[PDB]
Amino acid sequence: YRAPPPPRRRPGPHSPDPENLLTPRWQLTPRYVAKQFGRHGAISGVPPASLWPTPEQLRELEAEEQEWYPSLATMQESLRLQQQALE
Amino acid sequence: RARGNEYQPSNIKRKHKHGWVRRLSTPAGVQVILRRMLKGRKSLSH
Amino acid sequence: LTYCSTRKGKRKTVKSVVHRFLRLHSGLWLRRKAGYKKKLWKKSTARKKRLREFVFCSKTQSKLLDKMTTSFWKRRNWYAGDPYQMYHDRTNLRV
Amino acid sequence: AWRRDIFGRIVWHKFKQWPIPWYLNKRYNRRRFFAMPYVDRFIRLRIEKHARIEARKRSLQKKKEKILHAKF
Amino acid sequence: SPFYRYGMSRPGSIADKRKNPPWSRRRPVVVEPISDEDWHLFCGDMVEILEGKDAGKQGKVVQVVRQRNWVVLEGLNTHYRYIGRTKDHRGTMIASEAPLLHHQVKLVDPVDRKPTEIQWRFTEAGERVRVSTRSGRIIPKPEFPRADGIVPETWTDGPKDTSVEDALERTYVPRLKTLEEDVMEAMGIQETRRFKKVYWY
Amino acid sequence: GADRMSKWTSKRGPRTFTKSRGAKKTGIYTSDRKFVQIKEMVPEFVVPDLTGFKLKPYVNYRAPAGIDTPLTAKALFQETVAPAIEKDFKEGTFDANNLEKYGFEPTQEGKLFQLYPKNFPR
Amino acid sequence: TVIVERWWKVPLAGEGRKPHLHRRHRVYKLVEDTKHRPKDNLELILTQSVDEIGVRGDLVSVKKSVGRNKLLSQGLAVYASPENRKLFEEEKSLR
Amino acid sequence: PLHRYPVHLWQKLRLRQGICARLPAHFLRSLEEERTPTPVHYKPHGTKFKINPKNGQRERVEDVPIPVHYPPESQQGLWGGEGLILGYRYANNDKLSKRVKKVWKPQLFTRELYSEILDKKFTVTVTMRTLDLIDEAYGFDFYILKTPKEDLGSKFGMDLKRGMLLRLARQDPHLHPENPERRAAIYDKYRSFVIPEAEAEWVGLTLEEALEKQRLLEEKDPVPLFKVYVEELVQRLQEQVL
RNA sequence: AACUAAUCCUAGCCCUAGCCCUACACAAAUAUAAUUAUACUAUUAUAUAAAUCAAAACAUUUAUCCUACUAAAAGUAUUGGAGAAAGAAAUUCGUACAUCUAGGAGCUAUAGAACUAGUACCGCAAGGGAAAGAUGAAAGACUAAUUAAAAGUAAGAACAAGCAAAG
Ligand SMILES: [Mg+2]
Ligand SMILES: [Mg+2]
Ligand SMILES: [Mg+2]
Ligand SMILES: [Mg+2]
Ligand SMILES: [Mg+2]
Ligand SMILES: [Mg+2]
Ligand SMILES: [Mg+2]
Ligand SMILES: [Mg+2]
Ligand SMILES: [Mg+2]
Ligand SMILES: [Mg+2]
Ligand SMILES: [Mg+2]
Repeated sequence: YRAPPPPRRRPGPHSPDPENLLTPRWQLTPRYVAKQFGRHGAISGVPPASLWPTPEQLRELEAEEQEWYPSLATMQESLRLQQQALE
Repeated sequence: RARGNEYQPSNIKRKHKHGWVRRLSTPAGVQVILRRMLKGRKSLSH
Repeated sequence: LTYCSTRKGKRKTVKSVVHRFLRLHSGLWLRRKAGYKKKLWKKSTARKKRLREFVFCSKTQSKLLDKMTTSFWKRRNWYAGDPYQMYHDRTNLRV
Repeated sequence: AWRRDIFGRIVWHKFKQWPIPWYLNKRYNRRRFFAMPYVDRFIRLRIEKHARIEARKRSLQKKKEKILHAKF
Repeated sequence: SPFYRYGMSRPGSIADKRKNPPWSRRRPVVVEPISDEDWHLFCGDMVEILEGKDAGKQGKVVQVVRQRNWVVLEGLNTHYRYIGRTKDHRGTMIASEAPLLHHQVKLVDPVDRKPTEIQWRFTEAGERVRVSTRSGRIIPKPEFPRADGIVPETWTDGPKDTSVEDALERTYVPRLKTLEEDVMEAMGIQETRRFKKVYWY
Repeated sequence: GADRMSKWTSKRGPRTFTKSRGAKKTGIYTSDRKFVQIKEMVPEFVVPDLTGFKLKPYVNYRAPAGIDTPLTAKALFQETVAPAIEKDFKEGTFDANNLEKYGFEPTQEGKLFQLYPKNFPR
Repeated sequence: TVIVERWWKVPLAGEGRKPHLHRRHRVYKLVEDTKHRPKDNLELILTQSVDEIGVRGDLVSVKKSVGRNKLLSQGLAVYASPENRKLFEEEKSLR
Repeated sequence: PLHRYPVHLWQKLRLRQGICARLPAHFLRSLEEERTPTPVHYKPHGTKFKINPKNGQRERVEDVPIPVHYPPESQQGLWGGEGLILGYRYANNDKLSKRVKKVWKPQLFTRELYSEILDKKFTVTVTMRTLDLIDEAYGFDFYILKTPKEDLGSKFGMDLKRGMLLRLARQDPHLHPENPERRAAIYDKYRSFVIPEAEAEWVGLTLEEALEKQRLLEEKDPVPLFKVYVEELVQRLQEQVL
């Protein structure tokens, strides 16, 4: 006998069918799309501008940053006041 | 007295108490019929 | 306790143990003395000092506490400025 | 017409001749051509019951082919 | 019925009813499936026995039980039995044939008497005909007497049997009228009343 | 103790219980407990005259059976309607409105024998 | 309306999932019943002159029951929407 | 054996086959989409993060809507998303007391409401929340027109919306006849909500109503094959003459 | 020198894989006391699952039951008569054999489906629910053989004395 051809992983970018109900949800997110570009680069067909945050998304990131991540000067000033209160 | 003769047959009573029209009158009775259909009973009701 | 959990199929820690005892990596367990915060106005000074101390657990108690906790609580933790840094190891122990 | 009976099945209904229209016939109107929600659980059970029968029949054919090829 | 076993006795006969009662649950016989196209053996075909007690002896088919892939040859593969036995008398000794499976015989070339394997192929007219694999030739379908015993040529019809001409006479005249309308007009019935409106539901 | 598998018929049950055996009604029960048979409701057998008829129950075994060709709407249409329309089309005297001229029936109402819904028995 | 809060914490479900609830998540406590709140006033622009409220076109704040029961239903007043505000404002300026 | 599809996808599959598939695309969008109604019986979390007071750490928080029971009577009224809360309580409000069945019932009122687009006064069972929402919407017509299906939560409410939308879509002169100027003013005031006549027809219909509507649209008596064959014959004969 | 019996192998079943479905298969009859060719007399699911049980009692509470992608984060954070127990997410990973209808260190008649059958039979009813079969290529060859072989008997009752045997 001759053995069957060796099993191989499917090559190239893979875009699942959106309409098909069976197709798993996780494969249709933008997160999945970006992963195709990372592995296969240009041949993925992803428009690179999509990889970066969109202007509405950019505002959300900046809004989140201000609330929870203060600037160095504010951090220093608050620490200074606490020492004075302790002193 | 001697027991064991509690069945006193009467066709009018039998069909009124356990018949087709009686079973379909209430949803609980209809579900009785559905159960017997799913089992494959030859006799769904009296 | 739970040996095989429904969701993950794993052993489960008894959290009442984690809330009362400290495990040193060498295998020892630390605990407080029962009653060290109770009715101090009628206890002798030497008695109060004995109560305040941190105390070790016996071999059987250590074996039980090992069964009631999972491996995550037995690992090495490299805490900066750890006050128990020196007590996670045994020195000159021949036995 | 194609109608759903009270048991949740689809059956062809043969019409009968009457001298009055359907909305004025009290005997006819008492007949129900709809199924209430308590029937859906039974509808699924029939589908699953039938699916088991089909699965066994297909398996048995495959088993029977084994005997033929082994024998011949 | 799944447990029915096809035998030499014709189905539905007294012998078959005795053999195949409703309660019989005998082990199924395994038969190699053969398509209607695949089968090439027919009653009246001369065939040769490849192997067995009568290997190499040519015979004529007289019965075919397709459900068992059987072909029965007249006067061959024959054992002995007593027919018509009764309490008083033994009966008459006869030689009884046994069924032969399809692969145990081969069809015979007509001009040269040899066991030629054959292949199915169409003809100019389009009629399907068996052709020999080697020495390509047309092996015609043989003619066998009708099972019921009716010989059409010798048949002479008695009363209650339509004559040929009468059966083949054409009287139909296509028209958009039902049998009911045709008969009433032919029979001269007159009806001017009409059914009142009926509601179907 | 009752028999559930046997059929429910009028022989069983009390005298008050009655039901038919499938015979079609031939009349009406009026008030005063009177049966009134209707002549029209009683089926009448239309029997032809069999004198001189050449067809008998059986056929000659020598009579060839024909190739089976079940009748279809197209086959009926070609035999009956096509020649008339074809002839009229050549003469040019054809219009959509007068399909009734060739045998079309716009409606079944008013016919003694209606094709749908059928109003006559076999 | 009635506003209720669960006694028992519900574990988080994640972005694309719905939490699976249990019998204990059906036990509630009453945070508030809106019936007992202090009641706001409702603002209308009059379409006529009605006693003790003002002349046609005035802007008033009235009890909600009074506004709905009489002013709105009887046609005396109209809702003080921005579109209504603009129209009546123009009329007064011309007047 | 196993079903090919998970049970939760069964409804979607049916909408994709049969007479359901022939329904208009816009109508199916309303059926397919699942949108959560505005919170009524619980306070939503203002932020997506809060500080857990015990350990002082930022923790993600989610809104879990309270299950609310909507009686069939509510479909004959315009409750402002309110419903029956079927739940449990702890006697004396302590976790260590008995668990008691508790039902919180909305306070219902009967009120008269006037629709300008329909020029009709309806008697409706209503809650104080609905009256407040109508005030926020600047009129009964605006409340019905603006509010979505989920928040409206009434088959009667959806039925009213279809009437208003169809009235606007057709610019029907049946509104205030003999006063064309008043009719125009009302239509102009609500001009923002105008949509195509075809879409307005299917607004608020249930799936069963839609299937009956579609069945009626496509209902037709079969064509006598006499006509069909004649058309085929005439075309062939006409072509031959050409 | 044998009776009662015993032997047998396939009917089918089990679990996966794959796959949505679209079968809804004469006439007539039937919702009336179903299966009765026509009028009388109108027609319509349910508010939260509970308890057993665990907590060595029980009274808040007790995984699955009461489903929303795998593996990891993690039995961690958190929740809990802070007891018994319960228990995430953020965040990372995953193209699943693809192709056509395949596969078995699965069962072989007390097994494997309850199934030869939801039958017989039992129950007023809801409901419960069995048992079994075996010739050969041919029976259009008289229905096959094979086996000191189970218990039980027979062929062949017994003969002072005893856990019935052992020396
Ligand atoms: Mg008894
Ligand atoms: Mg009595
Ligand atoms: Mg996650
Ligand atoms: Mg207990
Ligand atoms: Mg006790
Ligand atoms: Mg107890
Ligand atoms: Mg309890
Ligand atoms: Mg068995
Ligand atoms: Mg059994
Ligand atoms: Mg013996
Ligand atoms: Mg002795």
